[PDB]
Amino acid sequence: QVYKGGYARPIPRPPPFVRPLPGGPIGPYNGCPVSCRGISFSQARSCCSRLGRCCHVGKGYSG
Repeated sequence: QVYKGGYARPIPRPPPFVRPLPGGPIGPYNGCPVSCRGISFSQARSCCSRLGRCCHVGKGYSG
């Protein structure tokens, strides 16, 4: 059929892009205690960049 750029509304100009709203999973603080205890070295490193938690894990000589 022919192209109709005005169904009912004359010159129906569409709106521009709009800022969406991400929800995310519920209960994000369920695997990263502030004490940084009970987690692997790589696990603690991951939470530091994920929520700024456990960023100074490990200090001084060990073993």
